[PDB]
Amino acid sequence: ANGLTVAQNQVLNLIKACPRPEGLNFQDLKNQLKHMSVSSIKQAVDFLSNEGHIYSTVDDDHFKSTDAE
Amino acid sequence: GSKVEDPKDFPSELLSFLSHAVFSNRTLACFAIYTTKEKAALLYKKIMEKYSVTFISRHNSYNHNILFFLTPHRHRVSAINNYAQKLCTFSFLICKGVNKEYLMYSALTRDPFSVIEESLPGGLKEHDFNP
Repeated sequence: ANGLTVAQNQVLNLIKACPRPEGLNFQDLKNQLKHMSVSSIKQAVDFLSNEGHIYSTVDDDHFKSTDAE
Repeated sequence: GSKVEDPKDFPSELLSFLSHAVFSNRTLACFAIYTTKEKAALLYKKIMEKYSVTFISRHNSYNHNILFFLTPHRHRVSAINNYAQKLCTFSFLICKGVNKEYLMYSALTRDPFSVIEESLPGGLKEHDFNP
């Protein structure tokens, strides 16, 4: 069922559970998850994009979601 | 047979870029609707202003028209299928989830697959996805 890594699971959750209308920017991802390296976050983002959970709303750093239930 | 052969699935030239399943309980963005030119024409304006698609284009395949659109708002595949299947009162409909957007568009722009109309100025780009 959950075909995602525990690390990515949290990353995706942080974006969809963010109380910000802008969602969660790339600069915010590393801000919240300081233990998450840029290289790791970029990979996760790409995977989450292929998983169709997140997307670039109006910028590559401006991440937003909708369905991740 | 003796007339226009109506298929119940997508052409082998695009099956390689499709998820095949429509009842897949997962989120998606790229959706393709294999239908009639008249039907795809209506959906072209309807879906565009219904899901605020980032890209929508009508392509010619072989015997029918293929409506290719990408919805920014994340939603389940079956959610779109129910909407499309509902408009099959005057014509059939083959809407399935697209596995590879850019890749499918690449095939939809070669020899048999012609490009009629599209919203974006030159198909899909890197601005519609994430590098």
